[PDB]
Amino acid sequence: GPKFPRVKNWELGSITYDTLCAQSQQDGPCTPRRCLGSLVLPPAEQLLSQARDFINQYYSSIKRSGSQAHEERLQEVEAEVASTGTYHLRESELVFGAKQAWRNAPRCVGRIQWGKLQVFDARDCSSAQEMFTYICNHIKYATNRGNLRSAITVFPQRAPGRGDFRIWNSQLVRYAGYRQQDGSVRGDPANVEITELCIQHGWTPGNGRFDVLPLLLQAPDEAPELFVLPPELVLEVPLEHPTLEWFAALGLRWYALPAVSNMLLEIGGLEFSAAPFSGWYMSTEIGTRNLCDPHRYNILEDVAVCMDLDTRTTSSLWKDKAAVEINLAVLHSFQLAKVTIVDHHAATVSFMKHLDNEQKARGGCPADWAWIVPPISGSLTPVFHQEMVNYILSPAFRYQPDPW
Amino acid sequence: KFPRVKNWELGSITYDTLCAQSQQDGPCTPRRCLGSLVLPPAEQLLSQARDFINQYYSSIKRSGSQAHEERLQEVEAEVASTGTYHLRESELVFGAKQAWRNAPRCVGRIQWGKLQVFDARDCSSAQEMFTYICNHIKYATNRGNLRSAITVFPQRAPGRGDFRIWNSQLVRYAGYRQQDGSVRGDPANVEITELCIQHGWTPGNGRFDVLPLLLQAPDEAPELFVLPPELVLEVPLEHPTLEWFAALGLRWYALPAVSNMLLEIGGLEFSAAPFSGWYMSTEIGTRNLCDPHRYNILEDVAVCMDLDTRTTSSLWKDKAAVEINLAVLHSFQLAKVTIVDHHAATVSFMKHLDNEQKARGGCPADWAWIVPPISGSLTPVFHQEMVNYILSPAFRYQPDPW
Ligand code: HEM
Ligand code: HEM
Ligand SMILES: N=C(Nc1cccc(COC[C@@H]2C[C@H](OCc3cccc(NC(=N)c4cccs4)c3)CN2)c1)c1cccs1
Ligand SMILES: N=C(Nc1cccc(COC[C@@H]2C[C@H](OCc3cccc(NC(=N)c4cccs4)c3)CN2)c1)c1cccs1
Ligand SMILES: C[C@H](O)[C@H](O)[C@H]1CNc2nc(N)[nH]c(=O)c2N1
Ligand SMILES: C[C@H](O)[C@H](O)[C@H]1CNc2nc(N)[nH]c(=O)c2N1
Ligand SMILES: [Zn+2]
Repeated sequence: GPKFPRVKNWELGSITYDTLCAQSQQDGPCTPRRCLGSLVLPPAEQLLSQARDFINQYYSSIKRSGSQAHEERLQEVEAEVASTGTYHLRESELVFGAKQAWRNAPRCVGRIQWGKLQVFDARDCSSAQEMFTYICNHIKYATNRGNLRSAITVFPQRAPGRGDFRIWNSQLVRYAGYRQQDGSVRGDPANVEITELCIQHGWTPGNGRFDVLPLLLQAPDEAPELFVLPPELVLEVPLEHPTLEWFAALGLRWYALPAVSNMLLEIGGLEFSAAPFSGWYMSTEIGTRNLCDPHRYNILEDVAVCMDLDTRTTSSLWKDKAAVEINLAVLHSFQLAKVTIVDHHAATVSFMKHLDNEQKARGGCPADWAWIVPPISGSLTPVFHQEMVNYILSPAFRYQPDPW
Repeated sequence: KFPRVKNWELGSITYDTLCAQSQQDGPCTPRRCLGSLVLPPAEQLLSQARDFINQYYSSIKRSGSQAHEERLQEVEAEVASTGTYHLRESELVFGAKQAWRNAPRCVGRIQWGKLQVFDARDCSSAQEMFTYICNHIKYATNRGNLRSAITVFPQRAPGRGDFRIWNSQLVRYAGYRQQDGSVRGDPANVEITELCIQHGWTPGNGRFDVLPLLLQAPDEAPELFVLPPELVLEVPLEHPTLEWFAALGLRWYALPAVSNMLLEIGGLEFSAAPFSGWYMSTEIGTRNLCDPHRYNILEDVAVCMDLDTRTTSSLWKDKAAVEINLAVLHSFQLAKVTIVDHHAATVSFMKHLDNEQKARGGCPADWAWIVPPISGSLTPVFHQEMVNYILSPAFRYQPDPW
């Protein structure tokens, strides 16, 4: 056979070989001695080679590879790096790179959508106040009264000696998590640290389970500033169940727009430290992880009690039955509100289509099996039966250290 | 750098130092992770041998003793003269427990110290393999009070064929490929079914026909042996509250006994060494019954439950799966046959991880295999980082003998 990873689908019996992994310039956490794939978190001349590589990728995607426009852009990029130490992307290069970073994200099941991304160019932004305006506009555009649209807003790149643009919040929409006297948490335990930072920076805290946090925005070399989102901008969905009439009484809800704001977008060696992006939810993110993780809202026991299940024994499958109904409530409620959402069956089926598309387009697709397989009903989805090869390609979305 | 290992639910951290003991390369490199893939001289043997003998004497706290030193010399003298050696029965017993302990895909390892080892190395014919297999089954089944066991047949030797059990499990349901595309019975067993027929077996035509065994002594055609129906305990499937469920005519066997893996101890290889324990309910309820390329019963069950089958977003698949798993658990409990649910199993695996941390400084585990196939993040193992690596003694895959 070919000298490339052989990838098998065990449901269908089909085989492919990944040749794209050959284009990986960056090491992962694994070695011949041990596999670390389950771990969550495992320049000068350097810039120029990353830049040359990215420009070659751009010129391939417009089919002008080896041409005069291609050779002039390279010379232009090295001249700029030569005199300034950095360089700058053309508008169309940024748009290409941002889509390629999404397309490249091994943990993302939503990649069938990768070609459809609204790129807002905010590289002119010069204050925390203006970042706020740009973010409001992003939310308005992306939310679109419930018919959600993928979008990314790109703020100025990191630059020699000058401080970064940073959004401190991990998402544009987050519920407060208030540490209680009895050591427990009201609201979202995930958000305890950012909540306390918000208070330290002068926010007057509420005391509910679903208080929307303000934003902490940091323009270069300045302390962050606090901004409250106008509530009419933040679309939320009250949760009800289609047949269990009491589920509405629980007063649970979730926000419509997942908008990740703490990741670094790297393109051609350029680092965009503030570049929030949004799409729509897969229903298990809300119904399984957010609401049922023991370290999150942890509502499984409450719902099972309402359903009159035997919570005293594992073999009743009370957890499984409750999680299913919570997921159904999420789907039903979003549908009723006409807010875009995708169930884990439709998402994974679309992802199998994406795999095939990318096999033909590029000879493979980097994918992180543990993240792609949904957290309920894994083997009921077609991705469970699909082998996957994980590797890092650039442009990339990367984790970056918290700014405090 | 040793790997840092984090539990994301509890915020706790360990460091795996056991992986430094690994001698065998896995599928991954720095360029790319292949973790989700299902399939992969005399001084070489001598150093795996000594290393294993060192493991054994250290296990009995007798390291460096006269017994230890003279055993190293026996092994050495035997390899030098013959190019191979033989294990003492107590070493074999220790090696087989260690192979199980070391299996990264096994969620049931809290049990690893409790294994009945049948030494069948004095086996010289497929007939004799049959008798040993019958006694294993009878012992392991124990009227539903299942007991883990391994029977070890003679090791591979340079100048001859292997002893092999052709079937992948001791109990397997037939799969009959229909002229019109489909399979009757278990589609995973189409090929072994056809092999049995071709070796003279008279086939049935139901969905749950227990296959005969194809047993092979070195360099001989395999022979066919029908298991006595009374030896194969089976559990009819019914549901605690859904009465139409029993009408599905579904059933599974009590005893999961794997018979196609190679057991490697101290550089010696045992090509026939079937082993058995008990089922985790999701193996039957989720995989064997609901995989699309297995019995694929989700639609039938959803229709019986009157669910909306036209749309993914009714979560009909998730609902039928749950009830099927419940049926399995309820039916085994009612038949008084040992079974473990995925919540209990994964809780005990967390305890195992902690035991192994204290005892050995790590534990090789394969996350994709440890996390159950329904309700993943509802179990504690989902939130647990894991480090996968090959320790020896080991169970390995081997080529099919046909
Ligand atoms: C269009 C609808 C989309 C769906 C349904 C979706 C689905 C998901 C899901 C479920 C995750 C895992 C999240 C978690 O477990 O916390 C994920 C990861 C990710 N997605 Fe998407 N995605 C979508 C669009 C996007 C867009 C527009 C981008 C960026 C342009 C994006 C980039 C990412 C990245 C970078 C990750 C990985 C985050 C990490 O490693 O922590 N996706 N996607
Ligand atoms: C005592 C009760 C036991 C339980 C509940 C249990 C549970 C499991 C489960 C659920 C799997 C995954 C199986 C699959 O998806 O097909 C597995 C894998 C495995 N277990 Fe166990 N186990 C038990 C005892 C044993 C014993 C006695 C041995 C051998 C002595 C063993 C060795 C293995 C091996 C080698 C694998 C991996 C097979 C492969 O890689 O294909 N386990 N265990
Ligand atoms: N449907 C969606 N879901 C979605 C998609 C992506 C991400 C998320 C939520 O994020 C998942 C969480 C978010 C979380 O990452 C955030 C995080 C927290 C704390 C520290 C760091 N940084 C570091 N680890 C470092 C320290 C030093 C060097 S690096 C990163 C991991 N896991 C949801 C969409 C969002 C946007 C478009 S689709
Ligand atoms: N509860 C249990 N379940 C259990 C435990 C272990 C295994 C199983 C079922 O087996 C898992 C199946 C078994 C199967 O692996 C065996 C396999 C499949 C395909 C090919 C090859 N071999 C090759 N291609 C090679 C060519 C050259 C070198 S190799 C091997 C995957 N998936 C059930 C227990 C059984 C015994 C004690 S507990
Ligand atoms: C330990 C493990 O890597 C971790 O819990 C992962 C598993 N798979 C996941 N998959 C997704 N989509 N999101 C996650 O946060 C996680 N968590
Ligand atoms: C492609 C993927 O690795 C494959 O479907 C694996 C996933 N996890 C599994 N886990 C167990 N326990 N058994 C299996 O057969 C599998 N199959
Ligand atoms: Zn790996």
